[PDB]
Formats: sequence, structure tokens, C-alpha cells
Amino acid sequence: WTVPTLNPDTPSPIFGGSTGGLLRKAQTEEFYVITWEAKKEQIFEMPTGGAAIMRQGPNLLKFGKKEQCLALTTQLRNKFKLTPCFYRVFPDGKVQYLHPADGVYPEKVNAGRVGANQNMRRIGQNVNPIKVKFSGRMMSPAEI
Amino acid sequence: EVGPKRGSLVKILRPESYWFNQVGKVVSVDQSGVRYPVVVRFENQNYAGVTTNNYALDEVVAA
Amino acid sequence: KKVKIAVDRNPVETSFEKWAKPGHFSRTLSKGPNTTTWIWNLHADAHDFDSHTSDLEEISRKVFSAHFGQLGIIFIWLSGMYFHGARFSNYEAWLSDPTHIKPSAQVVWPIVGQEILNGDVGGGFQGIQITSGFFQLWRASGITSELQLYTTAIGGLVMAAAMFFAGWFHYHKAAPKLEWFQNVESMLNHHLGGLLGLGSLAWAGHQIHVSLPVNKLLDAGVDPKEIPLPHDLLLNRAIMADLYPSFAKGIAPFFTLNWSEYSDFLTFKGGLNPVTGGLWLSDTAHHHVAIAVLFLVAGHMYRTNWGIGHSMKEILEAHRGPFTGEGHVGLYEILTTSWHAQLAINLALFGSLSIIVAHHMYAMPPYPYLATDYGTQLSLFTHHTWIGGFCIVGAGAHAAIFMVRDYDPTNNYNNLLDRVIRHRDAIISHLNWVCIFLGFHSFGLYIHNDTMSALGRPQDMFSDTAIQLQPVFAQWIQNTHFLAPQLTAPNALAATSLTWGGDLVAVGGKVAMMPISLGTSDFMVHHIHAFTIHVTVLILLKGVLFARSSRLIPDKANLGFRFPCDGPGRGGTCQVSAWDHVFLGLFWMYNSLSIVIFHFSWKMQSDVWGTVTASGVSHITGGNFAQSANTINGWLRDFLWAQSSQVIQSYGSALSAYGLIFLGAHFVWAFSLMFLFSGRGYWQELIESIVWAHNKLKVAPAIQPRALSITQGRAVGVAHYLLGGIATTWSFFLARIISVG
Amino acid sequence: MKDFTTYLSTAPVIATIWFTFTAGLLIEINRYFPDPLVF
Amino acid sequence: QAALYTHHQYIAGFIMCGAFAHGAIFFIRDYDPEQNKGNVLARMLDHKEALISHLSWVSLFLGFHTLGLYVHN
Amino acid sequence: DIAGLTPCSESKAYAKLEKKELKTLEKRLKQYEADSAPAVALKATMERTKARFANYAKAGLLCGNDGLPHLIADPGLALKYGHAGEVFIPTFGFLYVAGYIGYVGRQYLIAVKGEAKPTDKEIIIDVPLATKLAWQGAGWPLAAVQELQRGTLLEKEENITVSPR
Amino acid sequence: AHIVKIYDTCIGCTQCVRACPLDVLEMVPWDGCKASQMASAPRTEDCVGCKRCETACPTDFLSVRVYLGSESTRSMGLSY
Amino acid sequence: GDFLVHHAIALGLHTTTLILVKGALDARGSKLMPDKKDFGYSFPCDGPGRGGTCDISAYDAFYLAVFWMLNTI
Ligand code: CLA
Ligand code: CLA
Ligand code: CLA
Ligand code: CLA
Ligand code: CLA
Ligand code: CLA
Ligand code: CLA
Ligand SMILES: CC1=C(/C=C/C(C)=C/C=C\C(C)=C\C=C\C=C(C)\C=C\C=C(C)\C=C\C2=C(C)CCCC2(C)C)C(C)(C)CCC1
Ligand code: SF4
Ligand code: SF4
Ligand code: SF4
Repeated sequence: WTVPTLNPDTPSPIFGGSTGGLLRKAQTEEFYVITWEAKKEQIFEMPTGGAAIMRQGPNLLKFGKKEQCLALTTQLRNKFKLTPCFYRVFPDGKVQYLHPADGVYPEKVNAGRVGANQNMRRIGQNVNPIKVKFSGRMMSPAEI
Repeated sequence: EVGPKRGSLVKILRPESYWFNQVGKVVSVDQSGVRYPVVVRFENQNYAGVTTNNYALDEVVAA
Repeated sequence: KKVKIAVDRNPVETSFEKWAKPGHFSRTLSKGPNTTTWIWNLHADAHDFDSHTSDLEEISRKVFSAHFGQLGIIFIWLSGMYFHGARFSNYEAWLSDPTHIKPSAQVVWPIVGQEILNGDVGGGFQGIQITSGFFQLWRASGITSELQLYTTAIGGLVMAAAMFFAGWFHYHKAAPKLEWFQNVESMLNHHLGGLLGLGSLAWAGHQIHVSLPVNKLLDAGVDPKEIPLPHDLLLNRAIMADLYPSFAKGIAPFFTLNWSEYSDFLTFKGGLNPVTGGLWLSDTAHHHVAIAVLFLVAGHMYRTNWGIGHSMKEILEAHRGPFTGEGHVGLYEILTTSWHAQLAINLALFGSLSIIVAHHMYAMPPYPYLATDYGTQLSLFTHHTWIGGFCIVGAGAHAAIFMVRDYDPTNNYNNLLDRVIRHRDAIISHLNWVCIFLGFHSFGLYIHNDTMSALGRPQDMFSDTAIQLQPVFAQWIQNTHFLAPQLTAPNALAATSLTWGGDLVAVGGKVAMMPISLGTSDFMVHHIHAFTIHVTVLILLKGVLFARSSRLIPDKANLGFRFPCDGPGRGGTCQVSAWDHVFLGLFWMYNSLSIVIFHFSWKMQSDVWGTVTASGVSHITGGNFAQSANTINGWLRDFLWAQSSQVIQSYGSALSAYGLIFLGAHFVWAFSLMFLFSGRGYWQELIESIVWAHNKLKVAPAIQPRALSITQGRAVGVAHYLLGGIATTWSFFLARIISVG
Repeated sequence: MKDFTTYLSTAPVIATIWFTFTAGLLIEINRYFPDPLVF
Repeated sequence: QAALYTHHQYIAGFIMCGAFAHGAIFFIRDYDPEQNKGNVLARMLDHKEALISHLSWVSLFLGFHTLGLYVHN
Repeated sequence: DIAGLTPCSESKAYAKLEKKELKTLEKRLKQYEADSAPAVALKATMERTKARFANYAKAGLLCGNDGLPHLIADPGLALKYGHAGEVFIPTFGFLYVAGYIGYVGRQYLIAVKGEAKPTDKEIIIDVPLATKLAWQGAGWPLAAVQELQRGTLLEKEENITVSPR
Repeated sequence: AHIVKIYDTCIGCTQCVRACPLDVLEMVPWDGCKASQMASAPRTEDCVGCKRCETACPTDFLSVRVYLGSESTRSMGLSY
Repeated sequence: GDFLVHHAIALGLHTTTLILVKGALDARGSKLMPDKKDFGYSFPCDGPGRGGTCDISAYDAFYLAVFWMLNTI
């Protein structure tokens, strides 16, 4: 498996434009780019409002936050059975692949993944707050 | 063969459980080395609408 | 392509098997109760027909039967009003003295001391003074005896049984197919011609043959017992020819295009009747004739089974300009397949027409001795206004429901709806700005006036004496309406209403209708009304446009139309659903309509209603609206503190019940604050403690008690808030207008 | 008739009949014994 | 007299609410069940359901009777 | 007498209040005829007023300075000065009916608890069993005291769910 | 950022991962349940705190917990 | 009148005490939130799961008790 490379010269779905598009954050902080492969032309619903028409083949779109890209990904997977993927793009031109992280969707187990933020105990086995008091900052009893 | 008999009634001893100090019917006991092999089904559902849960060997007492 | 009567025979079997199985309509409730929440759900999804099944035919059939059951309930209500007027009323006595005897149609049983409510309403009767205006309506139709009202009650009961039988028959014996319901062209043709046109023509015939001669004789001084019966007037031409010479010519002038011969019962008198105070029934009869002809003409517009007529889809597709893209493409399919969209349109226009009815009824009183009954006028205006506002909020709610459930983006690519969703942010931002601008320029004037009056600077206020803001447009329109019967209405004798200008009409020493003058206070209150209407529109339109998605939650449509929140994430997503927008719109509608009814009551009691003295007309409050309505302190002292004296001292008289309700309504409203300022987590833990107490004594029910849901808590709070506030204002208005009116 | 009796045995119908009976009994008691303040 | 009595009573009400609020803060932040094992403090949480239930019964009885007598009068 | 109050049979404000009520009723009655329904209704109300005042004064109630009766809630004062009918006897009457309703409901719940589907017996009331228990609840204090003595009235601590503390 | 934790009571039903709307959770191999899978949170920097995962968890008590922490641009879900 | 208003005062005191005491005892946890002690004294909620957890923290109990204190005073 290999990490995909963002192609900026990728056709985009035919949309007339809306007011729920990108804002100054896309030029000052970061934005997201969702790409997918469509087998045929089809009218889909935009996460920011309106109905667009996805073209046959590659399709690229820009969104303000990751939630919009994952919402469109879920819509394309559950309504048209596609395989979309998205990146986070910075104003300096840096592209960072986000989902799927390993090329395999996270609902199914995949080899090579390492569990993080996992507590090898239960909720009732957590310590009292008095034991985590007077720390460097506000620490919850579940953070340890 | 380890654990309560299938179909019996046991009491839940887990304090954080919704069915603490409540009776539930045993469904199946896993034969592996899992932490919570006993499966207990209850007639009354929790706040999430669930009636089955997995408890440990020492978390259930025969009653 | 063919309009016919499609139907299915015996689809559902008439049995009581499902009556013993609660929650059978939904798959989730069919399992049975396990928690108390289920019970509430059983009542929340009862009429939610598009949630039980996805079949449009089943939903349409259920809607049809629900309509029949509703009409049966309405017929039972009307039959009850007629029966109460025929056996527990003083209508016969009120007919002999409609200016001194108070209308009453409800008696109470002598138990636990409630007999004090049976006040002396006049005419040798003891009861409760009614404000529905049924006495005036029965007098307008020519009813002169209790036997006619009793017969009408029996007919209403028969009609109720017929409506119920029709609902049962159309649901279990002959249920129409989906293609029969989708014949909107034929449906509109029939509702325009048949229903409206034939109803107006039939009422015109009754008014010409019964209301006109009976009411003319009543206004001529004839005793109600000596007036000929309606069938007597309908059987011979001598009596009608004596009362109206045009009747001596028969129906011959109608077919010979000599309608001018009928100029004795079909005129343009205008104004009001100087004897009764209401509109001339000859003008109403002519009105109904014209309305019937217009609706009958309009009923032949759409094509049904022949070539002539129109196709609404063709007209919708033919309307497309350069600034709207495709246009109305797909709107016909939207309205012919979604009941919620049609419900939204119908509820909006219906509520608007209800408010228009309230305004037109106080301005142009059509019933005899209606304007002199200030209680009936105030109650009718307030009631119709509240019904209109509620229907408008429901329209917004169903628009949001359609946007969440029945909307499909595959059929709305570049139409008007898609473009509206595309620029919804611009729409909401501009409406928000205009709401802020109106709020500042509407409330700041009152605050500035309160400050200047408190600071001892009355010359710096916004009043007639100080800086004045005269509504020049409304005054000019009033002058144009007053001068209309001389230049633009040569065939009209008087103006449409007396509120424009001219001489006032008074009946029985009480002012029936006098001209209304607008000043600075009227300008300020009108801007207040505009601001409140704009804010209510903002909340409803925001909940409709942002129902599917938003910049905060892009998959709101997946969460449904009615859901509590999306969690405490993103800083907090409390009340993001369209249901919550309807919930907030209800409060704003209550605030708006409350200010509207307060303004109506103060303006009518200050510059219109009042007694008639020798060389001068004295109003109820003395005309203090043009001097005390420009400040909040004036509204609180002169209109709320001064006018509430009647409802607080009503104890010991026939209006004491109102005072009791005035207190009870203050309770329910405050009770609402318990469900609006709290959350279900606290109540769930408290219920857990109570459950422990029950478990200790082995009295814990099998059905686990669960606190009300978040959405249920909001609905309960808004329901109690609306009921408490509306009942408070109802008691205050009724007690005051009955004591001094 | 079994289904009809089961429907009449539901919580709202039983509550309506019971409250009507209790209210009627209290009303008739106050009717035949007007203004009872003490025993 | 009126202003002084009302001022002190409202201040006392706010201070009482603060006392109970800080008690809750003590239970969440500074309570140690292992150090307070079997004492009166642990026994308070041992039968808290009974306390809340009896307080609910007293409040319900007082509310129903006071409101009923007022509405009757 | 008790707390500076005087009996209603010897209070001037009580008689003045009765005369005020009869005066306003008679004033309202003077506007009607003699053989009409409102006149008969007003005369019936006046007779009810006279009977109510006579019965209240006959009962030995204690009136205040406002002419209205007062209730004695202290058991000692009520049983010592003949005021047990105000607040004592109705207290025991409510206790009997309250425990009656509570015991009937408790018996119905415990009876339907051992069945297959108790929730159905809760939403759909079993009229025969409920009627039998309603008729059998007349001995509720005896049954409750016998239950308390046997130790079967309460549930043990280990069989009740509690919070994780 | 918010603190997302997975406890040992996780049965590996993968319902919490599907309910996550910002791709924070995932499934890793494990040996403590029959499914031999366990939920993981390696991208907590994108979590907003909607608690949809807690709603989708069927264990009693929950196996996945969300604790509101320091708010940022990604945590507040701001498009500006 | 003094007797009745005193009963109203007792109702206000008992209800305010009920809300405050219940919030202080349920601050460390209950059946709805077995780990409320790990979330601190003040937090928004536990989300819409488990039927809804609006105003579940002890801070919210104090919040609802302030209204009863104002009403009692
Ligand atoms: C001239 C023909 C005619 C007339 C008078 C009506 C009248 C009415 N229709 Mg209808 N309709 C018609 C043709 C007609 N329709 C056709 C051709 C179609 C098929 C395209 C439909 C399909 C239709 C639907 C789907 C619905 C209605 C509904 C209604 C009622 C609306 C309630 C109301 O506010 O009005 C005022 C109320 C009254 C005046 C009450 C008095 C009712 C009297 C008896 C008038 C009934 C006349 C009607 C033709 C029935 C007579 C036929 C006979 C077999 C009994 C109303 C009574 C709604 C409904 O179902 O209500 C139950 C509704 O949902 N209609
Ligand atoms: C829908 C409204 C309506 C109705 C029902 C009527 C009805 C009537 N109008 Mg009228 N009218 C109306 C509107 C209406 N009008 C309006 C809007 C105006 C203003 C333009 C007038 C102005 C007007 C005038 C000036 C006069 C009437 C008159 C009449 C009466 C006689 C009609 C006539 O001249 O012979 C018309 C003939 C027919 C209608 C035929 C009747 C068909 C019958 C019912 C058939 C029955 C057959 C059946 C199978 C028999 C078998 C039964 C079995 C048991 C054996 C009649 C009862 C006259 C009158 O009352 O004299 C005082 C009269 O002079 N009207
Ligand atoms: C032509 C009128 C009309 C029709 C046909 C409908 C139809 C529908 N509405 Mg709707 N609505 C309307 C008007 C209408 N509405 C108006 C005027 C409003 C503004 C208040 C609303 C606001 C509204 C909301 C917010 C919602 C609906 C919903 C629904 C759907 C489910 C049915 C339901 O409400 O559950 C069952 C009905 C009830 C449980 C009745 C409630 C009884 C109320 C609370 C009592 C009213 C107090 C009473 C007047 C005073 C009594 C005094 C007391 C002492 C006894 C259904 C298709 C729901 C939905 O979309 O489904 C998903 C939804 O959430 N409606
Ligand atoms: C929002 C409603 C409102 C309005 C319309 C006014 C209006 C007025 N107040 Mg008042 N006031 C208000 C609210 C309001 N007040 C409230 C709520 C309070 C209580 C806190 C007060 C307390 C108060 C006091 C104590 C006093 C006033 C006074 C005044 C008068 C002079 C103020 C002034 O000169 O400032 C200057 C205003 C400006 C510099 C800006 C004016 C706004 C411009 C015209 C809008 C421009 C936008 C334009 C359309 C953009 C075009 C776009 C592009 C194409 C160019 C004035 C007529 C004084 C007075 O009594 O007069 C006798 C004074 O003593 N007010
Ligand atoms: C000796 C008295 C005393 C002391 C030392 C403390 C100390 C503390 N309290 Mg506390 N409390 C007290 C009394 C006291 N309280 C009382 C009487 C109440 C009842 C009102 C409360 C209720 C309370 C709650 C609910 C909470 C605390 C919390 C806290 C802790 C930190 C929060 C803080 O104070 O930040 C700073 C405080 C503020 C910024 C005050 C907020 C601003 C207020 C609302 C001002 C509004 C007044 C308004 C502007 C008036 C002008 C009107 C005019 C313009 C018209 C802190 C250790 C918090 C805590 O423990 O953290 C977990 C916590 O949640 N207290
Ligand atoms: C006028 C407003 C109002 C009212 C009446 C109440 C009433 C109540 N509150 Mg509440 N509260 C309010 C406002 C109000 N609150 C506000 C604004 C807040 C801040 C959010 C709170 C926060 C709050 C909390 C946090 C708590 C309460 C609690 C309680 C209950 C206390 C127990 C009691 O006194 O028994 C008396 C019972 C009553 C007064 C109920 C009224 C009786 C009705 C009128 C009789 C029914 C009428 C008739 C028979 C049927 C009509 C219905 C019809 C449709 C058929 C009580 C029901 C406490 C509690 O739950 O106690 C266990 C609790 O913990 N309140
Ligand atoms: C619910 C709380 C309550 C309260 C606040 C009171 C309050 C009172 N009770 Mg009492 N009482 C109660 C419950 C209550 N009672 C109950 C449940 C019973 C049933 C067992 C009694 C039965 C009772 C009797 C028999 C008497 C009082 C009496 C009194 C009054 C003075 C005696 C005293 O304070 O000691 C507390 C009362 C007791 C411990 C009960 C025993 C009586 C003691 C020993 C006082 C007797 C000595 C003597 C007669 C006092 C009178 C001195 C002087 C005036 C002659 C006093 C106002 C006395 C009274 O004033 O007579 C009219 C009286 O004799 N009560
Ligand atoms: C008769 C009389 C007398 C006596 C008196 C007495 C003995 C009393 C009292 C008293 C009391 C007895 C009082 C009280 C008070 C109390 C209060 C006001 C409360 C509360 C609060 C609290 C208790 C808190 C707690 C807490 C928590 C919650 C947690 C932990 C910590 C803390 C502690 C904070 C004499 C002879 C001398 C004189 C004359 C009169
Ligand atoms: S929903 Fe809960 S039990 Fe299931 S995989 Fe996620 S954390 Fe584990
Ligand atoms: S709180 Fe929401 S975004 Fe965060 S891990 Fe859970 S489901 Fe995902
Ligand atoms: S407080 Fe209630 S409504 Fe608001 S986010 Fe939390 S659970 Fe949802």
C-alpha cells in the first residue's frame, strides 16, 4: 500500500456555488480536500447545502473542516458504494493524508495498527480525584 | 464448565453497572481466558436500552 | 392521464383486535412498554403517519379518514353550541332587547357554591355571559326561535354521525388509490367551483330569501313572534314583493340581463346599518352573489378529462427567468407527493387569512348588534389572531419536516429551492441584521421615552407634543379610502368602513364604529409589531433552511427533524434541530401576538369604544393612548395596572371565576419555567432516589420510571408557557371587557 | 367482546371511569350534605 | 427596617446556597473514601437515597397542602 | 377561649358577615319576579346560606376577629375543648383511605410481579384482580401491621440497587 | 484537545468507530474479547466531543469515554 | 395567614435543601453517571446518550437551587 498524492488538476463536480463554501480560514489556517472515483455521473447532496453532480472518474472538492469531508465520505459510501479519501491542506502547500489512515477503513480491524489511549482497566477501577489533585494542571482521574 | 450454569440466575456485584444488586439470567460463559466471560441477560433495560452485558467470574454471585 | 375514481375494496377489516394492542402502528412501540418513556412515545407518534410506513397510499388514506373524524368532532361542537343556544340560553329574550340583555348560553348546577357564576345577564335569565357572538350570527341568519336552533343541533349531530361513517367507510370499505389523491387539477377545480362557489351561492340564496326579509322586519320594529316564518316568505311572492318590489318580477330580470331591477336587495350601501350597527345584509347578499360567480368562473381553469383547461406542471415549467436558473421545475412533483409541503403552504395561507379575518371583522362588523358588544369584538379579534399565529408557526414546522424527510436533491438540481439553500447564509444574515435594526429602532424609542420622562425632560421624547413621527402613509391611505366613494367609487354610497374617516355610528348609546386616527404611539407600536414578526420569521426560516445541514453540523438531515442535540461537542450543539427552531418560534409568536392584542385592546378602549353623552363622546379610558402608549411605564400603569382592577376584584360576583383563572393561569405559566430552565439528568437521578424508596417497600412498578426526554421537556415547557400566558390574557380581557363594556 | 373488554381495561379508559365515579360520588356527597366543614 | 431585613435575608440565602455548593465541591475534589472508612461522612453517602427520598416526601407534602389550602381559600 | 378566640355562636362579626351575605343575596333577588326560576334559585341559595351558618354555629366552632371559623390542630386542645371534629377525626379518616389506596396498589403490583409480563398488567388493568383487591383492602391496617411484624413488608439491603458511591 | 479513553470492557463491536463523525476511533487487534478487536483513539486531536461514540457503546458501563479538555479550532468544529 | 405563609416558608426551605443535598450527595456519581466524580464539579453534560443527561453535574443542581432560594426569600 502507498500513500496517495494529491492531484490539483483533478476535475470537480458541477456545482453552481453556494455561500456555505470556504472562508478566510482556508487561506489563513488550513482546509480539507476530498477526492473520490465515481463510476458514472450522479446528482449528490453537498454537505454545505445544494445539489451537485459528480462526474465520471476522479472528483475533487474543498471543505472548511474535516467533519464536512467525512460526512460527504459517509454519504458517498452508503448511498453510491464508493471509496473516497481526504487530505488536510495548509496555506504553504503542505498536503497531509488523513482518512483512511492505513488505506483500510477503521471499522474493520487491520494488521499493523497500535492501540492508543487505551486503559487496561474499567471505569469503576479509576482513582479518586484527591489522588490526582495538585498536579501540573487540571488532570482527570482517567488521564492516568 | 467453569463459571455459573447456563440458564441460572445470578446477582451482579459490579458497582458501576446499572444492574448492581439485581438478578439476571445467565446466557453463556466463554471458555477462553477473557476478562468478562459470563453473559447476563436482564428483563429490565438500562438507560441506553440494552438488556445484555458481559461480567467477570468474580463479578457475579449465585442468588 | 385519465381522471377517475380509483378505489380498493375492504383493505382493513373492522375489528377491535388492535384496540387492545397499544402502539401497533409503529414497529418500535409494537413490542410493548418497558419504561414510562414508551407511554409518552405512544402519544407522540400517534398521528405521525409517514413514520408508521413508507407507503404514500397508506398515508393518504389515513389522512382522509383523519379529516373525516376531525369534521365529525367539529360538527359535534357546532351541534352543541346550537343545542346550548336552544335550551340553556336567552336568545329569545335577547332578540327583543339586543342592546340591554347580555348574551348567555351556559348555566351551572347549584353545587359547592358555584351558583354565584349564574349572573343576571338580563331578560329573566341567570347564566354566564358568552363572547362567541353566536347570538348576533343567529340574528343575522334570521333565527327567531329555540325550535330552529334545536333542529339545527339535531342536524349537526346527524352530520357528525355521517362524517364518522364516511371516515370508517373510506378506511375499511372503499379506500381510494394514490392516483385518486394526486388529481390536484380536478381537486382544485372542484374546491374552487363546487365548494366555494356553490357554498357562496347557497348562502346568497338563503340571505336573499330569509336573512334579508326577516332582518328587515326586525329592523322595522316588528315583534319576532309576528314576523312570518322563513318558509312563508319562501312560498308566496306577495310578502317578498311588498318588502322588495323587485321580487314581483320573478327571476325574469336575471335572464333578460336587467339585473338593475334588483337594485333593492343587491346594492353598494357601504358603511354600517344605523339601527343595528352591523353591515347591510343587502350588501352581504350582493357580495356572496359576486363571490359565487367569481369562484364558479375560477373553477373551470384546470384540465381534468378534456382538452380545455390548464396543466399546473406546464404553467410552473413555463415560468423561468434569467436570474432563477431552471425555475419551478420539480415543484409539481414535490407538492403532489409530500403531504408536509402542502400542509406548510396551507397552514401559512390559512393562518394569514385568519388574522385578516380578525382585522376585517373588527373594522367592518357584519352581524347586527355586534359592534355594540365590545366583549364579543375583543374576544373574536384576539381568538382569530391567536389561531392565525399558531397556524403560521405550524406552517414553518411542516416546511422544516418536508425539508428533512421528503426532500430529495436528485430532483432539485438548479431550481428555486436549490438556489435558496445555496444562499441561505446570505438570507439569514440579512434577516438577522434587519431584525437587529428593527429591534433597536423600535425598542430604543420606548426606552428613550422612559428615560426622558424619568429624567424630567418630556420635550425630548418621541410624542405628538415633542419630536413626532407621524405615519403619513397610513394617514394618506385613510384619506384616500374616505374620499373613494366620490371619485373612484361612483356607484358606492358610503365607504367600506368608518375607521377611515367621516361621521361615527352609535347604537344604543354605545359607539358602534368611529374613525381611527394614528399618531406617534401608533407608529411606534406598528414598528414593534413589524420587528416581532421579523424575528419570528427569522427563527422559523432559519430552522427551515438549515434543517438539512449547517456550518456547525453538516449531517443534520441524518439526525432527523426532531432530535435534542448532537452532544456537548463543538462548544455545545444544544437545540440545533428544526424542532427546536419551531419551539423558539412559538415563544416569539406568543410575544408578538400578545403585543398585538394589547395594542388592539388599548386602542379600541381608548379611541373607539365608549358611551355617547350629550354633545360629546366619552371613551372607556379617556383617550390616553395618544399620550401614554409611547412609554413602557405607560403600558404597565395605564394599561396593565389600571385595567387589571376588574379581574382582581371580581371575587364575589359572576366574574369571580375569571379571577380564579387569572390566578391559575399565573401558576401554569410559572410551572413552565420548571421544564424550561432545567434538564432531565437531575430529574433522572431524583427519580432514582424515589425508585430506591419504592424498592425498599416493594412498591416499585415493573415499568421503569424514566424522566421526560429533552424534546419532551421543551415541548411541555412551551405548552405550559403558552397556556399560562394565553389564559392570563384571556381572563384579564374577558373580565375587563365584561365589567366595563 | 374480549378485545373490547381488554380495550376498556386499558389505563386511560379505567382512569376515566374511576375518576368519573369518584368525582360523581364526591359531588353527590356535597349535594346531599351541603357545606361540610367539620365532622 | 424593610430594606435592612430584605438585604440580610437575601444575602443569607445566597451564602447558604454557597455553603451547599462548596460541600458538593468537597465531595468531588477532596473526599477520600479510603481515609473516611466507616465514619459519619461515609455513612452520609451510604444512605443518601433515603435522605433524598424523605426530603422529597416532605417537600411534596408541604407543597400539596399549602397550595391546596390556598386554592381552597 | 383558646388563643383569644370566641365561639361562632357568640361572635358579632360572624352575625354581621351572615347578614352581609343574606343582604347581597336579597338585593340580587329583588330584581326578579316571584314565580320565576332565578328567584327560586336565589331562595334556595339563601336557604343554603342560612343552614350553613346555623350548622357552623351549632358545631361549636371558634371564630376570630374577622367572623370566620378557626380550626384546632392540637390533639390535646381538640380533645379537651370539644374540637376533635375539625383536625383529628378527618386526619384519621384520610389516614385510613390513604393506606387503603396504597395497600390496594401495593397488593396489585406484588400480585402481577410474579407473572410472565407485568408491564401488560400495568398498562392494561386486570379488572377482576384489581376489584378483588379493592374489596379486600378494608383490612389494610391489620394486614400492614401483620406484614410489619413478620418482616415481609420491607426488602433487604442486598436486593436493592444503589449508586457506586 | 479532548481526552478519549478506551477501557478493557470493550467487546470489539465496532459500533463506536462507525458512529464517530470525525475519524478519531479505529480498531486494533486484541486478545481480550471473542472478536479479538479493540477500539483505539490515535487521532484525538480532531475530536470535537459530540459523544456519539458513547451513545453507540453497548457495554454497561461504557467502554469509550470522552472528557472535555482544552478547546481549539478543530475541537470547536469551526469552519472559520 | 401567618400559619399558612410559615408553611410556605417551610416548603421553600425543604425544597431548596432537597436540591442542594441531592446535588451534593449525587455529585460523585449515581446510576445515570457512575463516574461523575471524574468529570469535576462543573461540566456541560454527558451528551444525549442514555436518554439525555442535561443538567447532570452538581453545578447544575446548585443552579436549579438558586431559583428556589430566590423564591423562598
Ligand atoms: C364539488 C365537489 C367537492 C366538494 C364540495 C368537496 C368538499 C370537501 N372536500 Mg373534496 N374532493 C373532491 C370534490 C369535492 N370536495 C374531488 C373531485 C376530489 C378528488 C380530486 C376531492 C378530494 C378531497 C380530499 C383528499 C379531501 C377533500 C376534503 C374536503 C372537505 C374539506 C373540509 C372543509 O374545510 O370544507 C368545509 C366542510 C364542510 C362544508 C362540511 C360539510 C360536508 C358536506 C357534506 C360537503 C361534502 C361534499 C362532497 C362532494 C361529498 C358529497 C359526496 C357524497 C358521496 C356524500 C370538504 C367538505 C378533505 C376531507 O377529506 O375532508 C373530510 C380532504 O382531505 N376532498
Ligand atoms: C342556490 C341559491 C338559490 C336557491 C336554492 C333559490 C331558490 C328559489 N328562489 Mg332564488 N335567487 C337566488 C338564489 C337562489 N334561489 C339569487 C342569488 C338571487 C338573486 C339574483 C335570487 C333571486 C330570486 C327571485 C327574485 C326569486 C327567487 C325565487 C326562488 C324560489 C323559486 C325559484 C323559481 O323562480 O323557480 C325556478 C324553478 C326551479 C328552481 C325548478 C325546481 C326543481 C325541482 C326542485 C325539481 C324537483 C323534481 C323532483 C324529481 C320531484 C319528485 C319528488 C317526488 C316526491 C314526487 C326558490 C325556492 C322566486 C321566489 O321565491 O318568489 C318569491 C323569486 O321570485 N329567487
Ligand atoms: C392542520 C394542522 C396540523 C397537522 C395536521 C399537523 C400534523 C402533524 N404534526 Mg404539527 N403543528 C401544527 C399543526 C398541525 N400539525 C401547529 C399549528 C403547530 C404549532 C404548535 C405544530 C407543531 C408541530 C411540531 C413541533 C411537531 C408537529 C408534529 C406533527 C406530526 C405528528 C403528529 C403529532 O403532532 O403528534 C401527536 C399529537 C399530540 C400528542 C397532541 C398534543 C396535545 C397538546 C400538547 C395539547 C394542547 C393543549 C390544549 C389545546 C389545551 C388543553 C388543556 C388541558 C388542561 C387539557 C403530524 C404529521 C411532530 C412531527 O413532526 O412529527 C415528527 C412535531 O414534532 N407539529
Ligand atoms: C435605538 C433607538 C434610539 C434612537 C433612534 C434615539 C435617538 C436620539 N436620542 Mg436616544 N437613547 C436610546 C435610544 C435611541 N435614541 C436608548 C435605548 C437610551 C437609553 C440608554 C437613550 C438615551 C438617550 C439620551 C440620554 C439622550 C438621547 C438623545 C437622542 C437624540 C440625539 C442623539 C444623538 O444626537 O446622537 C448622535 C447619533 C449619531 C452620531 C449617529 C446617527 C445614526 C446615523 C444617522 C445612521 C447612519 C447610517 C446610514 C443610513 C448609513 C448609510 C450607508 C452608506 C450609503 C453611507 C436622538 C434623536 C439625546 C436627547 O435627548 O436629545 C434631545 C440625549 O440626551 N438618548
Ligand atoms: C467566602 C465565600 C466564597 C468563596 C471564597 C468562594 C470561592 C470559590 N468558589 Mg464559590 N460560592 C459562594 C461563596 C464563595 N465561593 C456563594 C455564596 C455561592 C452562591 C452564589 C457560590 C457558588 C459557587 C459555584 C457554583 C461555584 C463556586 C466556585 C468557587 C471557586 C472558584 C470560582 C471563582 O470564584 O471564580 C470567580 C468568580 C466569578 C468570576 C463570579 C462570576 C460572576 C458573577 C456571576 C458576577 C455577576 C454579578 C453582576 C455583574 C452584578 C452587577 C449587576 C449590576 C451591573 C446591575 C472558589 C474556590 C466554582 C468552583 O468551585 O469551580 C469548580 C463553582 O462552580 N462558587
Ligand atoms: C410555579 C412554578 C413551579 C412549581 C409549581 C414548582 C413545583 C415543584 N417543584 Mg419546581 N422549579 C421551578 C418552578 C416551579 N416548581 C423553577 C422555575 C425551577 C428552576 C428550574 C424549579 C426547580 C425545581 C427543582 C430542582 C426541584 C423542584 C421541585 C418541585 C416539586 C416540589 C414538591 C412539592 O412542593 O409538592 C407539591 C406539588 C405540586 C405543587 C404540583 C402541583 C399540583 C397540581 C397543580 C395538581 C394537579 C391539578 C389537577 C388535579 C389536574 C390538572 C391537570 C390537567 C391537565 C388534567 C414541585 C412539584 C423538586 C422536586 O422534584 O421535588 C421532589 C426539585 O428537586 N423544582
Ligand atoms: C406534632 C407536635 C405537637 C406539638 C408541637 C404539641 C404541642 C402542645 N401540646 Mg400536644 N400532642 C401531640 C403533638 C404535639 N403537641 C400528639 C401527637 C399527641 C397525641 C399523644 C398530643 C397530645 C397532647 C395532650 C393530651 C396535651 C397536649 C398538650 C400540648 C400543649 C402543651 C404541652 C406541651 O407542649 O408538651 C407536649 C405534649 C405532650 C408531650 C403530650 C402530653 C401532654 C403534656 C404532658 C402536657 C400536659 C400537662 C398540662 C395539661 C399542661 C397544661 C398546663 C396549663 C395550660 C393547664 C402544646 C401546645 C396539652 C394541652 O395543652 O392540653 C390542651 C395536653 O394536655 N398534647
Ligand atoms: C429551643 C431553644 C434553644 C435550643 C436551640 C438549639 C439547640 C437549636 C439549633 C440549631 C441547629 C442544629 C441549627 C442548624 C443549622 C444548620 C444548617 C444551617 C445546615 C446546613 C449545612 C450543612 C450541614 C453543610 C454540610 C456539608 C456538606 C453538604 C458536605 C460536607 C461538608 C459540609 C459540612 C460543608 C435554647 C434553649 C438554646 C434557647 C431557646 C430556644
Ligand atoms: S462501542 Fe464500546 S464496546 Fe464496541 S468497540 Fe467501541 S468502545 Fe468497544
Ligand atoms: S466524542 Fe464524537 S468525535 Fe469524539 S471520538 Fe466520540 S464519536 Fe468521535
Ligand atoms: S445539555 Fe442536553 S441538549 Fe445540551 S448538548 Fe448536553 S445533552 Fe444535548
